[PDB]
Amino acid sequence: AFNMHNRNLLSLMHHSTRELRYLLDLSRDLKRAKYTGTEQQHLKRKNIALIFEKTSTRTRCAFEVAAYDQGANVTYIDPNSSQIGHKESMKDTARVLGRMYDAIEYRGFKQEIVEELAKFAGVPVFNGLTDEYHPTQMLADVLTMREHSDKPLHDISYAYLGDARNNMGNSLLLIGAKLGMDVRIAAPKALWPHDEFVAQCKKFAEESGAKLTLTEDPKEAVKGVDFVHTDVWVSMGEPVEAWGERIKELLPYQVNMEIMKATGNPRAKFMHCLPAFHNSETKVGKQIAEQYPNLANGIEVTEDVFESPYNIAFEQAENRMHTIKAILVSTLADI
Amino acid sequence: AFNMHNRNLLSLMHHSTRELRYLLDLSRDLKRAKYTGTEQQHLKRKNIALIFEKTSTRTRCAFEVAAYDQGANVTYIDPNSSQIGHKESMKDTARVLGRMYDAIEYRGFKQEIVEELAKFAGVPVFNGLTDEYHPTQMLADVLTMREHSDKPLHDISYAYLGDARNNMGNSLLLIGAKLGMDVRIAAPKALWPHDEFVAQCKKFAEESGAKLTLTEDPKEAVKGVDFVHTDVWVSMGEPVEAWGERIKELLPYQVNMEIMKATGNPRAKFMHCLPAFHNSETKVGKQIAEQYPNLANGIEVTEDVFESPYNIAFEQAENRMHTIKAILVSTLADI
Amino acid sequence: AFNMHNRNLLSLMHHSTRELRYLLDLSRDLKRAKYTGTEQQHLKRKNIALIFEKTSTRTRCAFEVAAYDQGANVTYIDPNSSQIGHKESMKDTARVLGRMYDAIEYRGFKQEIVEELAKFAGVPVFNGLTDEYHPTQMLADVLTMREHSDKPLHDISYAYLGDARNNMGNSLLLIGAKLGMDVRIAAPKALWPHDEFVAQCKKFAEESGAKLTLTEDPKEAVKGVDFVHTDVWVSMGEPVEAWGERIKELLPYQVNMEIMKATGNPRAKFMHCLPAFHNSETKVGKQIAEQYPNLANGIEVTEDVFESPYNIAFEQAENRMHTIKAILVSTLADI
Amino acid sequence: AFNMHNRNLLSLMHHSTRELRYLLDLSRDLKRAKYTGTEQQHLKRKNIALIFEKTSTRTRCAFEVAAYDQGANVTYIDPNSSQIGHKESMKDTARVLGRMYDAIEYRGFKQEIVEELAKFAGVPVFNGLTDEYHPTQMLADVLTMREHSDKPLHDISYAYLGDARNNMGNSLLLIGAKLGMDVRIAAPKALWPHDEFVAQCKKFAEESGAKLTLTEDPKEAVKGVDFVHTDVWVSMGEPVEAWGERIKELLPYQVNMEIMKATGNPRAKFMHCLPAFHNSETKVGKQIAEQYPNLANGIEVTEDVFESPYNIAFEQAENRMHTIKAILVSTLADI
Amino acid sequence: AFNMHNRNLLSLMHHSTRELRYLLDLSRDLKRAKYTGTEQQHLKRKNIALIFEKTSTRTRCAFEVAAYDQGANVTYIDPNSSQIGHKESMKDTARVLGRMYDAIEYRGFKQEIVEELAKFAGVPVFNGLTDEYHPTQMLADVLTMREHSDKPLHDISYAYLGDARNNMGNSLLLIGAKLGMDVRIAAPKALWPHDEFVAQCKKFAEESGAKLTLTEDPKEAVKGVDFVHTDVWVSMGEPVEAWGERIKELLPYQVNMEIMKATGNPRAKFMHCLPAFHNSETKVGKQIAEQYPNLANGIEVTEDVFESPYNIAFEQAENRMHTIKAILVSTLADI
Amino acid sequence: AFNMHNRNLLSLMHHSTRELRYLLDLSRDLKRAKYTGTEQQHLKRKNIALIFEKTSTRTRCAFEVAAYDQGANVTYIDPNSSQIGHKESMKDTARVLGRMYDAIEYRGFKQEIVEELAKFAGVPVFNGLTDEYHPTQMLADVLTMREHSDKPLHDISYAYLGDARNNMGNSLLLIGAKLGMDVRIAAPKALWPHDEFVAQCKKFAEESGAKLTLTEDPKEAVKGVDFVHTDVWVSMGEPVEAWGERIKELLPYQVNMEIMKATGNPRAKFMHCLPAFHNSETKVGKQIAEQYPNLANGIEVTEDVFESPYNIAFEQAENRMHTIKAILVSTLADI
Repeated sequence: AFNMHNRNLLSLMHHSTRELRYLLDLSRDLKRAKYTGTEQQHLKRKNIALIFEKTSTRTRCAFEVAAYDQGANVTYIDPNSSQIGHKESMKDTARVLGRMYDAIEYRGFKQEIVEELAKFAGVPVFNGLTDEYHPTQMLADVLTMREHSDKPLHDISYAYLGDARNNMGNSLLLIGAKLGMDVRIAAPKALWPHDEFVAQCKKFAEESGAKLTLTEDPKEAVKGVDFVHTDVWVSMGEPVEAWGERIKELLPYQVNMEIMKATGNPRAKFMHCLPAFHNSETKVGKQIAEQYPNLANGIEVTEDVFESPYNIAFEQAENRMHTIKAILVSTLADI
Repeated sequence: AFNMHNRNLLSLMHHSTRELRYLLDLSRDLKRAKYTGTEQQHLKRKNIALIFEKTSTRTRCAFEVAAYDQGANVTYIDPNSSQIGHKESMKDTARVLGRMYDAIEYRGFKQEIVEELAKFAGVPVFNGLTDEYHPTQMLADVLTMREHSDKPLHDISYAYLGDARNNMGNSLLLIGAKLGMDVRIAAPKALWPHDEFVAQCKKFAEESGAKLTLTEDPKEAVKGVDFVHTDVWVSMGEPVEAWGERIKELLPYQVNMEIMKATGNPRAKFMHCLPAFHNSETKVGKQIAEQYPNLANGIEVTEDVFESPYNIAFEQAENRMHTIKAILVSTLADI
Repeated sequence: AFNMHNRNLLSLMHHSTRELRYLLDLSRDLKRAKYTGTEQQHLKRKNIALIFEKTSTRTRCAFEVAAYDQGANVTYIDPNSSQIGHKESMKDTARVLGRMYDAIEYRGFKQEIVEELAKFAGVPVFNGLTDEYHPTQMLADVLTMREHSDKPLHDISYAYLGDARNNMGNSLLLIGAKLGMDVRIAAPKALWPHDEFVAQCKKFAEESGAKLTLTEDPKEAVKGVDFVHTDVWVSMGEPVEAWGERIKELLPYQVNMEIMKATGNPRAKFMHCLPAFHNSETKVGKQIAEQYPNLANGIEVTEDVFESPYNIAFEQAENRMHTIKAILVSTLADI
Repeated sequence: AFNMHNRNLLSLMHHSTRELRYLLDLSRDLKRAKYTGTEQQHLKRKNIALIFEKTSTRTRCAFEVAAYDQGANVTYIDPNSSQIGHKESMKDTARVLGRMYDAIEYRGFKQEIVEELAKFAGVPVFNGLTDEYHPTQMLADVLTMREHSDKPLHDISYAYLGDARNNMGNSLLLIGAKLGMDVRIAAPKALWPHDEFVAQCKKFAEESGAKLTLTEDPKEAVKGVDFVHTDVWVSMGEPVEAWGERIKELLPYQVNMEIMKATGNPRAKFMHCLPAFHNSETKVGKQIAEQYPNLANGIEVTEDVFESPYNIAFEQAENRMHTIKAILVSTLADI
Repeated sequence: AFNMHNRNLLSLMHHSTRELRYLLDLSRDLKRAKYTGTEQQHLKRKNIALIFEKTSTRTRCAFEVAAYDQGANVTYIDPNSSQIGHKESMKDTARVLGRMYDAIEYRGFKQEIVEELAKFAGVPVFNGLTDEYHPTQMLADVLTMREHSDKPLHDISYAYLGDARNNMGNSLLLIGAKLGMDVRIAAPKALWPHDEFVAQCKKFAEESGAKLTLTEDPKEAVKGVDFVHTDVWVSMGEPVEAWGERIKELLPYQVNMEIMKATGNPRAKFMHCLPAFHNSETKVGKQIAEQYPNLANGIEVTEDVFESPYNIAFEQAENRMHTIKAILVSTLADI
Repeated sequence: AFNMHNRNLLSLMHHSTRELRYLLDLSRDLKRAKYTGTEQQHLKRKNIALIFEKTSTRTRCAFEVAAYDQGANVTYIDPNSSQIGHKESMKDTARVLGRMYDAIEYRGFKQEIVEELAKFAGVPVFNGLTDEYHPTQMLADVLTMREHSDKPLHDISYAYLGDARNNMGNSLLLIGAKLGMDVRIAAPKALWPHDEFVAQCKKFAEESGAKLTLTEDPKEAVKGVDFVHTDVWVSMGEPVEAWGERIKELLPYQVNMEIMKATGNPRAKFMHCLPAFHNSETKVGKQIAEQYPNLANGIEVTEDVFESPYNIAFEQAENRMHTIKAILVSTLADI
């Protein structure tokens, strides 16, 4: 049968349009099967190592729940118990772990670490996140858009506002390009994906019928679009006191009711991969609100938009589990 | 059938006498069923998130073992991977988690956090501990007392000595009041539960036939009682050097052989929810013994009492698992 | 049937030659059964607590995978959630845990802690590692040697080079002595096992037909041997700057191609219990290489030997799981 | 969990009060589970050797039925096929049998034989009866008393009349002493248990709160008691013609309606471990009736008492099976 | 449904024609089901006591195999371990056994013992044989005849030659009478069944349409008959030396080729319930042959007839198992 | 597949070398499968009759346990309930039993009885022992030797000392001859196997490459041998008083430390099929010790040798079960 057995998931760069559609279909069906009670376990007796170099509760929980639903077991290796590179090489770690587990998930920093893991483990390897890509999130995003739209994938338009020179901007552009979707990126020119990377997406877009539009004008990027996406651009690393400029620079790209209106579509929906800074209800948010009283009603998205029917972020977050299950099942199942 | 399906466990304040007795009965029966080998799994394929804002090995292990016995799976979210309030609101966390898990356990600080979790999760929520209440422990305590007594619940008398202006004093009084038990609290007047809270327990006591006695005299509180309860009152937060006054103040309420004798009952038993500071065998205990040579044989309870047939603290600790299982089963099972 | 039901694994000191051979046989058979697909689960519904006072991913993963394969569940208690001795005695912890779990694994420092755990738990207790012994590793080592050799156990010769005044030197000598194997230890006289301990191994050797050779000459210790073992001797506790002397002292015992050649056997294999410092590919290794440019190609073993057919360290690491399974099965199974 | 896995049952002398209560609880629950249809088999695939040096249909049938209910198999070795000591030592027999069976039951004469069996078998060993003790019967007796009484164990009083210098007198005193029960023995001073043995029971009684009363006056021993126990004292070994003196001597201790009345309790019940000589309906009984016309209506108990609501001997006999099952399950089950 | 649940099998005297036919039908069907592989076990978890006061391998094996096929367990109580009446009454034994087992089989001497067993056991009781009746054998005989004949039961004729004043003569007459069969008994007038018994069979025969013919002339009794039955008449109790008269007296009733011919039917078959004395191949037979050289070729039946196609004794013996199974199933099964 | 379905086991005389090796392999594998927990039952619903003309607890228990492990049932027919030949021929018994059971085991005296059983039963027949052969023991012996040796079967040397003109001497020689093993028999010339029998073994030896050495010199027979076998030669039939000559005659063939040393192999092991007379600990042994004070430390083997690492008699005894299972499985299983 058409299958993707023993396949890794490192970036989506080497996954064809037919492969991605298969995974989207499988996600949809596995989702319906759980809610319907028709799900069958095909990962019984599979043991999966989840290595997290940096804590990520949403990705972790998504992997745990998916694995458990399918009858597999997981060993969660936290940031403290994990320091690949410090005392032992990833080549060595991969060789030991590949001999005890059936598949390995890795969530870290350098993409080449995940690729080294994949080179030496001997078992399927999944990238839970790196600086360059976030493959699981993209499949979750498209599925959400797909089930919250009446048009086929190639008829969907979407815009991502904010800092795009990262694994989210890089990824949102790539999956739209592989699926022939109309994708727009509104960001300051300095915060755009690397030209070398856009150039590879233009390559995929020409093979799939997609249109990639990069621009610095948000209202232009959001016109007649079906979904508005964004993400936290504020730097949690830099002290709240040193954010003044980045806020000044990224604030016009903020998703508020006005941008939601500017789409000119009453059906448009909002998406954020979470956590989102949509208020002061947080402790960090209360500080931000201080140094910048203006950001008291949200930073990248406002409470108005966030706590409204526009927001489908939670369905989107749920779809992260159904999607990874499709990855585990297509890769490891006896089907 | 009479049931408590889809019910939360946040404080026991909104649980009737019939509901608590049902849970006590179910705990007893599930306990006998495990030892007898007649236990059947009714939580197969249930996934439960255990959020611990503060490490609590006994509560954690009790939840893990109960869930596993019943065929469910658990995702343990530790204090490091958990900071509800810092970077993301509990309203947001609850909405995401409620979409991946079948029930959520929360162990933290502010009771309103657990209540917010419960308002927004969409799935049953259990309180593993807060500053105001410790519901799971109370059911475990009454069951232990119940199986280590010949009288029915309403015939049992018990006294708790020590600091009562906390989740233990608050809770021990509340469950005795809902079950028509004779409950006595011996503590300095300043360390008594809030009057507003005692007033609500007086309300429940008048409906159940209970007698709540608060007093500063320990020998009086322990007369003709069936069980003597206590707990660590010494402040682990404050440096051992600054404990002199609290020790001076709380020392007369210490459970020793004399208090055990003063009950005038050869059948009376001792209870402590653990860990207990009954000697110097610990590292902290060795320090305490230094600044206060007198506390070298125990602080809230003495080694004499602790390492004697009086002590049923370990059965009590075991009953914490059988009890939470009754909570999981009554709330989530297919029965 | 001949069995070791309800038996602890604390040091191997009280395990006879027949018992160790049974375990080696069971490991071999359980290994073949997993690869063949004939494995049956006999730990279904068993709950096991894994206490790790110090992080040990390889031992942890070995226990997790073994337990899961056999149908049991595990509760991993990390170094943060575990401080036996600080706030609560091991006697108390053991009493509570022994009432919720079916067996307890402990990995810590003082051997007497594990022995106290075993005295009071009431359920089987396994030592995952202490300063004095590492029982699980030894069974894994002999099995590996056994399956990578054509001679029976008593015909196998092996040498361990490096610091021997520790749980590895202590253990490698003990298991060779209980099995009538030809064991050699090449180390500076100061880094030899205690005489009192060697004396007890001489006792076992005289009962099994073994030959224990301690010496300071590595080429002599490695002559005509089947396996060369070693381990990290460099002190991770002491700053890299203060290692000059220990390196000076232990460097001649380093396993390189020359020592591999000096065995005079083209069949000889290399063993290391990992992690190994065989290059600069690590961050610590890059620092070491700086202060000591000479150790840029490996410290206790060189990259030449490590990345060659001589190296069977990864099979050895895999055998750590099959072995612990034999421990869990012989101790807890319904067989 | 609290357990007694791999434990032998040789005399009850080394079983604590908590252990005996656990077994009483388990017996009660396993009994209810069989009648309720909730029993689950946990001895599937267990093979048990039943060695009977002397025919004992009631003990044999109790063991067979218990084992079968639980899914195990049994090999009954009769008195003819069994002569441990004649042609082969028990040390040798135990070593062979311990290698084929999962547990061994022994019913013979010298207690040290059972203890030798236990020393060398390598599998759990149960004592079905010796000259010194009858452990299975005692658990059966207390359970019966417990379920036919409204008071807790420590509130129960019982008297055994007849020859007490045997495994019944020895045993009835021991189990009452370990459970803090009020036990009375009415017998001629010469037929009392050894002082050395009473002294050890006084030791246990002082730890449990029991009162042991030995006396030669039956009406005194039976005052306000809950259960009257007795047993055949007549010597089946000695010809009926030579019984005149023993009958003369033991006749005043006979349980008749008068003794039943003398208890001063209308709730008191009668117990006998069977077979009982309560009439002439037997062939031996018809002979006895001849030489001693007076014993035509019963010897140790009379037909009046035996065929009346006082008699609970048959429930008592049934409880012998539920009890041994608790022994098999606690010792060998996968629970 | 039409059923015979909880029914005893003591003599067949209180079993109607419809009940016996049901059992014959069930036997036939259970037999076909075993050979066809369609048999289902409906006695799973049933425990059956087989009491044999006198060794009877064929009846014992028939009961064991039937029970085992159906999933039940059996406890075989041999003649040594069984002496109902000696030391303990059957009323007492029945009361104890009825509490441990689900049904009891009894094979002894006095019919009233089996009836006493049945009065007091509380569970179904089966008569494996007494002096008066042999119910299981009769059902086995008719079934055999039925499957080795083309006519319906009421069209079958059969003759039994030999000593008829016993459980075989008594039984062969009774089952023919309850089923409206043509039954003939050829025996010396002194060896006929009691008149009181024949009179009761005449009663049944008049209700079923049967013809009972008693006579002293064998050739007359065997004319036009379908089956010739016989049995050992020689007294194993009396020494071979004292048999001269009984042999003289019973010899003309011997089944030889002449009697087989005298039936005037080439289809007629021979039946014997075994063991049969058809030669000298035995040790007893070799002695008989000595004192009486004439009986060297068979006593009640000759080797000619026995080792010929006439003989269906072995099918008959097999049918003893299928028949008892019908008894166990109709009485105890969940159908 | 290569199989031995429906095959009897009467002597091993008609079993080829390939067949015996298959059985040795199957025994080894079934043994590993039981200890590993991978055993599957393939005799479910099989009923096996075990006829024992002479009590043999070790063979009986071996058959019972094997059958039970595999899911079959057994009917044990004891020496009292069995007298084939007395009242009924084996031809008749075999015909009846072959119709109720799936296989029959026979343990008696005359080999021709077992062969008659096999001729007429119609189901597989196994010889548990006769005067001429003991097939099950031989397979058990070779397996034991095989697993306690490093050489292949044809490289193994063994010597049997004692009376060889019996089923042990006959059998030990035959299996060595069929497997090309170096077998030596040290015995007085009068106690050697019949020449006619040795001649047939010489025939098999020439086809397998074996060397059969008969001799009267024990030290010569034991030189460079791997296993020393022996057996009780003392006549239990003849009164201890009449043994003087046989002891005088057979004493030099006794296995003591000297003979163990005389093998010139530190690896050599001792074997005895049990029971062994290695001391006075028995009642018979205490008598022997009297008439012959010299035999107070063992007769055919001494306590020194018996209670030492030389002795593997108990493993040997265990292997009797794994071996018969291979016989039952190869003969009756659905594989």
